[PDB]
Amino acid sequence: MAVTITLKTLQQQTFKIRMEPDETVKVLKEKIEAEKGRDAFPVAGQKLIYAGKILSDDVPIRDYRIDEKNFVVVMVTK
Repeated sequence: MAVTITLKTLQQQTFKIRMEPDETVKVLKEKIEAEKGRDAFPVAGQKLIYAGKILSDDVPIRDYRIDEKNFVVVMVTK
């Protein structure tokens, strides 16, 4: 009974990834990266931004309260 995250790159792209607030975000990286690719959002540099703060693959999605109603920004170094 997972939720539905919502991500958004640099405003150009906006999507969502079921996932769950429990996972360490890394799993999300795998999904989002599966949507775009290792060129668009490689799990490596797949950084996310919730409430102006940053979140890595090792941090919990719950730590950033990344709920469906909200969306985080998937920024990746480039």
